[PDB]
Amino acid sequence: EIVLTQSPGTQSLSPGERATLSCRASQSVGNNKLAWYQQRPGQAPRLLIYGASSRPSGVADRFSGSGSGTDFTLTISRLEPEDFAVYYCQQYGQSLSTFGQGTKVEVKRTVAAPSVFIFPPSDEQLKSGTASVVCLLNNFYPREAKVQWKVDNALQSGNSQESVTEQDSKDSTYSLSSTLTLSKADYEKHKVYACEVTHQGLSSPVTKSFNRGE
Amino acid sequence: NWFDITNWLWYIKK
Amino acid sequence: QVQLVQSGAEVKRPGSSVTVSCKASGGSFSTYALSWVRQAPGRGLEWMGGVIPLLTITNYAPRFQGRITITADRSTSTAYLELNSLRPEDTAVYYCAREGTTGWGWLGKPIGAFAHWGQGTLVTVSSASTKGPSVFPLAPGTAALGCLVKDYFPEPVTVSWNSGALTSGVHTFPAVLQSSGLYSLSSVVTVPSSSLGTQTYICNVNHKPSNTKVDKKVEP
Ligand SMILES: O=P(O)(O)OC[C@@H](O)CO
Repeated sequence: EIVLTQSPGTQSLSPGERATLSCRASQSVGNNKLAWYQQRPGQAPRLLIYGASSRPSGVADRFSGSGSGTDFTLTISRLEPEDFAVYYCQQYGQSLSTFGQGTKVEVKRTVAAPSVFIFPPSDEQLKSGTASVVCLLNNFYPREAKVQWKVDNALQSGNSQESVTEQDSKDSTYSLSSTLTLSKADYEKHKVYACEVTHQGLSSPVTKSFNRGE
Repeated sequence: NWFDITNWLWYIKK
Repeated sequence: QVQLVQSGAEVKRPGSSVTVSCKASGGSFSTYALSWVRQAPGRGLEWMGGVIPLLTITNYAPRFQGRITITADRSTSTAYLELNSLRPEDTAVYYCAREGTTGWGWLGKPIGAFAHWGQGTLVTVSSASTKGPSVFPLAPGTAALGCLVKDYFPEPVTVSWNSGALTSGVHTFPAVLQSSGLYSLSSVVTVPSSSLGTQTYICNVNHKPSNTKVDKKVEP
């Protein structure tokens, strides 16, 4: 099986900058049967390059493929706004076709610390016997961020879930939401609910908290 | 290479 | 122009078998290679296998050999993917893809690489039953407010604010799959603090499978 390595898995680049994406094969790819695809969230993949360097009609000529053997490169001469997306290489030089794990090309912008908000459970939800506590980390860059829940200063584990938006098309930031879930009965055993946030843009962690009932 | 089969078909049909 | 149209999303029980269909129009169906590629949520593309309809010759990735069947029906220009013994890790968007051609129309020399893609079919492997969400407020310089759309199945839900009049500063997060097997989704928006007394914020939530259509006013 030919393993295709796309490293790095993410590139942060400025609008208008040149991009070069590497795809290395664990063994020679027969007849240069190497393709590149673009994929945007919620869309099917789109063929950009086939046979290492051939470009289908309709594909912008700012995309070019090069390389042979084990060493392949996708070059984007100048990043347009729509070029920030995920790129996959694929080899089809053996009956077993394989894909690289993809490289996300995302927009580099200035560092932005998260703006943090915490939300107690609603009265409506509490009536139903469950408590969801929500923490919002809004409009931060770069994407790496961490949230920790503390309940009466006890570090929580296993009772939260989080998810992250796609990079904002307008200001190139990310947001993250984390939800802590307890039964109403367990929620009512504790006073202080806190979420603690770390990020490159913060010199020290930010904690937002509330006291249950107040 | 399974991937080559349709090229061969195309050729021999031409 | 070649068009590939797939069958609709389907929820499947663990251990069951799923059949996904892909109906082609334009170009030649019988003499071009049709493949299936899947994408698990938040993960990469994986080639599963393919068929060349004229010759009834299949080609499966070793990882799926013994668990999949790909067939082609020339009378309807439809290709089929069978995937058996389903497990949660088979939850994915399944794509059919046809190789491109050079030229110069859609009947030229084949290129092997996948130029033509179906719209995808979401197969969700789950024991859960259809359930409508509850919609709870996230009550509010800059203030944040939002709605928590909790405990629904299957995907998707959609959320707008003020019937679509409010989009600036709105962030609607990807759903999370809870231990219960039900999804939860949060949508938030930031607004000026001064606007809280005077402007109304309503999250419009739509979950079509349960016919849950809720407009929740979020207030301090
Ligand atoms: O400052 P660095 O080393 O990038 O750390 C970022 C990390 O703290 C985000 O959670």
